[PDB]
Amino acid sequence: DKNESATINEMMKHLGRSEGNPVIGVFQKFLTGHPKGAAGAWMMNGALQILNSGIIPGNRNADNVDKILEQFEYVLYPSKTLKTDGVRAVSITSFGFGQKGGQAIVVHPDYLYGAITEDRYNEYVAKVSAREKSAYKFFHNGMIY
Amino acid sequence: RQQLQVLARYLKMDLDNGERKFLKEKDTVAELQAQLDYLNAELGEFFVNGVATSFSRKKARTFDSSWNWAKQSLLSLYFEIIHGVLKNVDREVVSEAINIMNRSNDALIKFMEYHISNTDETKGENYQLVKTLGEQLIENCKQVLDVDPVYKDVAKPTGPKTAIDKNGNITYSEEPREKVRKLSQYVQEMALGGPITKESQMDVEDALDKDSTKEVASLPNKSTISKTVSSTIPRETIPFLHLRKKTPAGDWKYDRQLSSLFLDGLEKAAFNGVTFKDKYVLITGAGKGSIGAEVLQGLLQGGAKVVVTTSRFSKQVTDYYQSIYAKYGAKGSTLIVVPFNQGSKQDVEALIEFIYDTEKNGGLGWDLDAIIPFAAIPEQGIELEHIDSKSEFAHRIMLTNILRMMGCVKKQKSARGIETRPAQVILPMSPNHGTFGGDGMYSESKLSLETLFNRWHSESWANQLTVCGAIIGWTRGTNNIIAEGIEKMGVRTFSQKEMAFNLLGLLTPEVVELCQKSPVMADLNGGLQFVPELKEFTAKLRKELVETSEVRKAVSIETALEHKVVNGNSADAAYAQVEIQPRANIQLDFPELKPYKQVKQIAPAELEGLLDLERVIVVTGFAEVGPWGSARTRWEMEAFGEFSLEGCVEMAWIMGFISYHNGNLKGRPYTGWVDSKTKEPVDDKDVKAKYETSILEHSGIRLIEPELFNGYNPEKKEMIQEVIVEEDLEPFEASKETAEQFKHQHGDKVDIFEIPETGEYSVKLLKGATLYIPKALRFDRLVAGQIPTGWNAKTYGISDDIISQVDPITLFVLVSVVEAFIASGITDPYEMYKYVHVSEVGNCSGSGMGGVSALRGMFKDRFKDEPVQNDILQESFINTMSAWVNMLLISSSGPIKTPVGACATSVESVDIGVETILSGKARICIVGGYDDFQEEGSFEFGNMKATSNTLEEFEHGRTPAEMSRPATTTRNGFMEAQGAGIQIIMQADLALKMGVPIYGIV
Amino acid sequence: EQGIELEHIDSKSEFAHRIMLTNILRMMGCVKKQKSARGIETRPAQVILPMSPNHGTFGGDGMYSESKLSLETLFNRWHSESWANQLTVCGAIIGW
Amino acid sequence: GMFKDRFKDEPVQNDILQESFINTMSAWVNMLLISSSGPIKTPVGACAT
Amino acid sequence: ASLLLHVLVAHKLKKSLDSIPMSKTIKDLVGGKSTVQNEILGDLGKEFGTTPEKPEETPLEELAETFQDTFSGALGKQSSSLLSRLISSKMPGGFTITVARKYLQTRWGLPSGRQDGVLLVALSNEPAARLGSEADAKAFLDSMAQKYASIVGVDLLEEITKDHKVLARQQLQVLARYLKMDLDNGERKFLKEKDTVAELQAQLDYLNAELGEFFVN
Amino acid sequence: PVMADLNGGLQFVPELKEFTAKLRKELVETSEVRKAVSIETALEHKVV
Repeated sequence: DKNESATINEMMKHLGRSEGNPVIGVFQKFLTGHPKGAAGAWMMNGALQILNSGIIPGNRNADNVDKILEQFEYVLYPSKTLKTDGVRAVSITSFGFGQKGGQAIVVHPDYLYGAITEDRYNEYVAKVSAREKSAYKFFHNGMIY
Repeated sequence: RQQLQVLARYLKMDLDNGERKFLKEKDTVAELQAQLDYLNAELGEFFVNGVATSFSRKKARTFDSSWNWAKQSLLSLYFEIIHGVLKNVDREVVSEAINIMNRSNDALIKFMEYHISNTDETKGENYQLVKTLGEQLIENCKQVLDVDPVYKDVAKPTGPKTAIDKNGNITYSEEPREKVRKLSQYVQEMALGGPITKESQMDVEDALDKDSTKEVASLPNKSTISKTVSSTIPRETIPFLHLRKKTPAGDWKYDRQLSSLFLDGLEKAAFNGVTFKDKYVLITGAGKGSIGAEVLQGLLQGGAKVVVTTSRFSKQVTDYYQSIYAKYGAKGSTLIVVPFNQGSKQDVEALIEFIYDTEKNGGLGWDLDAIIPFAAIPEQGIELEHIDSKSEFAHRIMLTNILRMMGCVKKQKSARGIETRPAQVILPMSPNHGTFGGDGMYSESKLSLETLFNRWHSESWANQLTVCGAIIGWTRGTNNIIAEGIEKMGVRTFSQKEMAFNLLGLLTPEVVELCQKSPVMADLNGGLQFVPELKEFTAKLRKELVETSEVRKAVSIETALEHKVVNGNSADAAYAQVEIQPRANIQLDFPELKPYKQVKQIAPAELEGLLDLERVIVVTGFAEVGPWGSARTRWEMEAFGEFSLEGCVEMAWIMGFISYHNGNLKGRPYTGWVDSKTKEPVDDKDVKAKYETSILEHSGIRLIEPELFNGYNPEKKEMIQEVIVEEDLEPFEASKETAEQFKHQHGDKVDIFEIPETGEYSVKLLKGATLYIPKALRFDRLVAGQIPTGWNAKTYGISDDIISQVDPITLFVLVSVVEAFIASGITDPYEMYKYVHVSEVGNCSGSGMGGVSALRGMFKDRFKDEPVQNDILQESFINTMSAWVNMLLISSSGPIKTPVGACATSVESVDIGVETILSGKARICIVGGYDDFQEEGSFEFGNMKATSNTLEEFEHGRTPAEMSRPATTTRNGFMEAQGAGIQIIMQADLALKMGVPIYGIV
Repeated sequence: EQGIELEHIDSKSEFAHRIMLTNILRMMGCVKKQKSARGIETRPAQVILPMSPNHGTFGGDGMYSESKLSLETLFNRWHSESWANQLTVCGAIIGW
Repeated sequence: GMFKDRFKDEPVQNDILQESFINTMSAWVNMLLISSSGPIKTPVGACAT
Repeated sequence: ASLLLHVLVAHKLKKSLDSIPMSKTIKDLVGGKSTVQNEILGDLGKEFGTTPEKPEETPLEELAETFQDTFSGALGKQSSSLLSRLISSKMPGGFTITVARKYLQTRWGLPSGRQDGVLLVALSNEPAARLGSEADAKAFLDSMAQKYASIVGVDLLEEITKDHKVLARQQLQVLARYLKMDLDNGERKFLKEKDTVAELQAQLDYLNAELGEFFVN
Repeated sequence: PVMADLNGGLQFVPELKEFTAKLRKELVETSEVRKAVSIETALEHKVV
């Protein structure tokens, strides 16, 4: 936890993160435990769900943030859920045994649709809508039966 | 039997010695059991049981980090105004302003500064508000920096309101007082008294419930007053709050001077607030919903360092205090929660020792400045002849041990030469000594306390403690129905925030020094003293109310039946309305697509057609199998903390509690949920009441359920030890094939011989041979994050043949690959092959170890000659999970690169996935990670000292749900779990063409 | 109890407080039940309470002052509860 | 050593778990020889890794 | 405290106590592997009880100083586990920690705490296989007590009846077997009452802790 | 309920604790000086 904070802090510090704008860190291992190889994926899910909901869940087991971590002025450790007016990008980072480090940056979907024609976008919304209906169909079938 | 005896004789061995010793212990048992029986006879169950110990040093929880909760506190007020939960009228924005100012950093400022200066006022009306308020707040914080934190209550003052229905429904509300708005106005009200206090023994218009931002700008400004509230006190009138002075005659009458000192203090505290910086306080009885917790909030707001005691020390209660601290924890404040039983002598002693003992020795290193012994037990319906075990115990908590507690801190201070730092003791006194019915022994406890007003002088602890007796008045909180009525006589009842303000006012420097000169007595009883025959008067109000309710409700229930008689029950039956009850509509929760007009506003117009969408990697679906269900239920619990209807119904389904049914249920036809155990019907709206309590107990991070792991029991871990047989074993029967396998192994050290009649052999292990004798080991890791109990690949629809053939981890993976395609609206995988070539759908999912279960069958279950499959080797491989996925579901000839990244295979998998698509090798591929939890896995992680020690976690008061706390002071090692999670990634261009959902951009 | 100040109150004083207060209550309570269980509504027993004029006036009473001051609640309990026909309270303030 | 040598209570290291991992070979390579902060993608391909 | 701290740190590192200078520190003896620093640290806790403030830096002769103050003739929890483990897997059939001391005392004249030194020196030199002969196990205890001899600086018929009594004892057992009579049931029951006693005695102890002698009596 | 003051006016003597204590000190001192002076004038006699 200390290392990771330090390292996230520094990548923000080096790149010019505005003083006063920390990254809001989530720590979902508090709820799920740590499933060695499944870790990154679970966090990748929660990241997608965060992007599309604007809700940043709270580390509900943060009774008290380690005083050491005060030095990392680019990190904010919430104990409660914040329903924001939007999240633009999440940063999933994970560290494994044997010097296995890794980061992933997930950007909000709506930035993609900016790079496409209106007629095309509209055509897409059409297909997606029809799928959703047919998938809701499928899902309640296979649940029930 | 005789051959035995004589032999024993020769051997000189006493065959009867066991029974001798046994019979003697049996005696000493009824003996002890006897004394215990008696002590119980004398003290009673309640006393003997209730007097057990509760305090341990390791269970103490300390709260420090105001520095962090302040950024949160503000970033929350901020989104809340933007979302219009707080509008500029609500007093909450003023309260929260006060708490933000109470934590000015050079750092908190740069926080608000960034966030406020970066809001687009343009965006909406709500956005201007946040920005204006924000800037105002930023200003104030700049001023309060380097300035003492203050306790200031801004809450809207309330009073009692009872109303009885026209149908005898008795209802109680707490209304705002017509003529009272500020705590400022409350002090004035107090000083004027009422007409009921006869003999003797300023307008500062508030922007209050009109414009919060304006009031917030006021906060930092110190109120100057010349018209001291004391001077409003009429001649020949005793204020509703007053101090008292002991006459040489010996009585405690009202002293106008002292009462002016006190009331003026209260006024000054309403306008400026009071600081409690540098004050160290012990407070017992401050549970939720009590005068305690309101006093505690106060102390913390003023920057006090406080120890709170709790009797019912729980996660539920730990969570309460973290909440309370993160809201009121001022700069320089600190809360310490310990479990405690004021009924135990040993706890009293243990507690205030832990308080005084140097940090090195495991202590707190403190020295108390205030003690507030409000701890108690409710005795009711106990009259003289009912006083027993409970009341005697109650009297112990409420008097004898309070004495013991003051006495304890006296010894500490004295043993340290601490002669110039008295601790103030706020005695919770009562105005009604056995005035009302059956107190039990309450009146007795509360009257005894009053001897300290003399003991202070007559004994020798006067420099260690000072006594401050508060006579607590009528206080309403979570029998208030008569509050409005008692008040109707010119007497005041109080809200808890009011009494807390009153009590807190005795901690102001002014009345503190007063105490140091000679014991202070404070009448915080709003004139109730004067209402005559208070018991009977009280009782009358209650009777008149209750009667009025019951006649009114009985008359209406009869006029209502008279109607059904005179006017038919079929004319009234078509006049009731029909309630509709909700059913669960689980949803796939695809993402929202805005109107294109709004879409093009997000990203720069230049972006249109700039990007090769064949090289934008996008996430199309995802799912998980884990401790908290699926991606749906887990997100629900993570983001909201409770399940919806769709939450429970899905959890109840995955966990196996309810099963769908459509057919005839004992005659009548049914279509819906059925309890799978009983086969009785269940309504969606009932699933919560019926199952959640248990659903919650059996998912998440909980104790390891051995049923879920082939019997792995951390407490009783199986192992064999090697031993050499010291003398020839007795022969046992065995097959020829088997006997030969033994002789092959042992040679000179075993004899096998054919039993000519049966054809089988006898096996006799000689001396010198090697034997494996099983034994058991107690292990430290008792908790894991396990898939909810009752999960079953069978219910997701997986064939029994696969269940058998495959390693559990493959089941996790299979179920999520399915659920992830569903999340992407791909219902038949082969639909990919409408858009893509067989060779361009890939699988880059990976595992850390995975196959951990087949590994064991190969290394251990073989070693025991236990039946194990001939291809467990297949299922141990990290990459046969992806193989079964392709062999059962996908049928691709795409890439198959499988990552071992240990605790990070899941991110590395995405890297590998992204690259494979960016090289043209695949256009769609499956990415993710998976791993299982098994016996040998958990043990070796424990051996690396990597996982949290559950025995130690317990020693610290940690529930299983609380043993995973990242970034925490007390983080202690990781919590292990099981499961899988995959996502589907794709070319942005393909996604658009297929028309699947797009959840994000990798 | 003598030479016992606040911080000395322990096993002895707690026991002493039991004899000198809690069990006196228990005793009045007991005869109340007897009388009542017999319909004895017209024969009160008079209780001469041994009261004190000096509540922790002097040095280390132990817990004596506390026991002797508690007794004084019976002057109100008599009225507020329901043993008034079984007991009457007569508080004597014993002098030097 | 982890599955069998433990089961016999035979003396076995406290981090045999380390060395069983498919990707700790590459880790010792980097820790003893190379010292890189480059990519570390480790394949399980069975007979064709 | 030197011989006990040495045997334990030379064991967790698997190199003879000559390879280890008590001059060095635990940080240097490890090299970098902090799992093995965490092990040597936690092992010394179960052993001496008192953790000095810099276990990982304070050198070995300087740690044996601090530990010697508070310890005396205690073979320790962690060392007592290591010696009964060395006796169980490496000593020939029947050769107990019991028998190995009665040999160290009979044939090499060693008292209680002196045979504690010979067992600790044999723990650092533990055979990587179980000894075969009881004479091989006797010869092993010989050279181990002479490696103790120059590390401490010191230099160096009823059995007929015993064979018969064994016989009778067995004649007893088999007879009891036939009789289906449980010879050990006395001690079973006894041990269970002995438990419930410390149990009650415990609660009584506490009630006295809370109420005090005067009150309880 | 009846309350009987059987305390013969002690109620009125002010600072009763300290007053009480003084009487005791004055007595005890007067005793000990008087007995110590006599025990010394008595040894002076055996000397002279």
